[PDB]
Amino acid sequence: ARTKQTARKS
Amino acid sequence: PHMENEDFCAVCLNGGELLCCDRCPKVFHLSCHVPALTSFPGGEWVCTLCRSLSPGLSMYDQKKCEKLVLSLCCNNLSLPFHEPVSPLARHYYQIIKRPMDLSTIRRKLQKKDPAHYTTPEEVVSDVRLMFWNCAKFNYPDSEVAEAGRSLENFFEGWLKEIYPEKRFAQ
Ligand SMILES: [Zn+2]
Ligand SMILES: [Zn+2]
Repeated sequence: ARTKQTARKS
Repeated sequence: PHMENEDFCAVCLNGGELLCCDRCPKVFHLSCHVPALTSFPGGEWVCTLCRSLSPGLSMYDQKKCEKLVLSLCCNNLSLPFHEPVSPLARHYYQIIKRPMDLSTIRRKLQKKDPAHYTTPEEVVSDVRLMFWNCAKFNYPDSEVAEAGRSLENFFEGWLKEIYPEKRFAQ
């Protein structure tokens, strides 16, 4: 599967 | 970067570590998908919305009810109903004596739960309780009441599509 890593909101 | 997929979890709209659907652009936190995942799967993965179709629900009804509930969760109008109302909110729990939210509905889709759904009828009843509580507590002209009414219209559409052979009372 493909995984995406973005920044969480804060 | 996987730009063919969205950048925010379809359910909670936050970023982070996201699993990509291989048939639609949606992405999901492992725990936000319905049913939740405990690890990233190997090989191809298709989300519950893109999938084709004895305690607990039958496996037929389990897949349909998962599609119904995830459809609600991914609609952004559902965001006010994902979590229980803040126990600090004014008068809510004096007015609403049987609260219901989508995190509770998701938990009861699991046959390990002591209150697990055994029929689609019980699922639909809890969704309609959510809409009923929204209409009772919030003034009809408010933004939350309007989101509730619109999301209910979406939900009745999905019921006819996923369960055409069934009509759910009231
Ligand atoms: Zn999420
Ligand atoms: Zn998908």
